[PDB]
Amino acid sequence: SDLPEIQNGASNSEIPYNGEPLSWFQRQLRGSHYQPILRDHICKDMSPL
Amino acid sequence: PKCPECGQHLDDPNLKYQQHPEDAVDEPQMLTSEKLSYEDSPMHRFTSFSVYCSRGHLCPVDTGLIEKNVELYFSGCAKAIHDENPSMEGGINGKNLGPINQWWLSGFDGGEKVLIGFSTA
Ligand SMILES: [Zn+2]
Repeated sequence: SDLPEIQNGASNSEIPYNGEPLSWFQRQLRGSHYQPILRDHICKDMSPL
Repeated sequence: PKCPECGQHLDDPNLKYQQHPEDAVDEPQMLTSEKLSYEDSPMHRFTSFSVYCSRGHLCPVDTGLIEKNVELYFSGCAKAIHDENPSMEGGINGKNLGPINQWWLSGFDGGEKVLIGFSTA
């Protein structure tokens, strides 16, 4: 639920989080500290159809 | 019209002058800040930095002006070594931070950790 909005065919590997962790679970996988880069929030470029 | 300190031209249309922040305390003062917690020299992060000549011209570093004996000074928000945040949040502001001795680099082996670092007395 925390991850910033992306659009079909997103290719930028490193991007800012733009927001804090929302769920417990999120807090746990991001670490009890700050980290700027969000890595691999990239999704497939699906056919226009 | 040329700067007698950095050489830059005055009709150069990229040329810019330095704008301090208020807080802006000089180097020794800021260093004695609690926002900061194997060298006999402190080691801090530093954000929103600017480099300039005595006359206040923004200046590159790679151009070897430090090596031609030219005093370059800097300013921004010093942060706590562990502090990952590049916003000016948990930082104290410095100004005319002592003439730059050396400038260095590191990160040429492992990951993309090419960190640029300034050295002061
Ligand atoms: Zn100058």
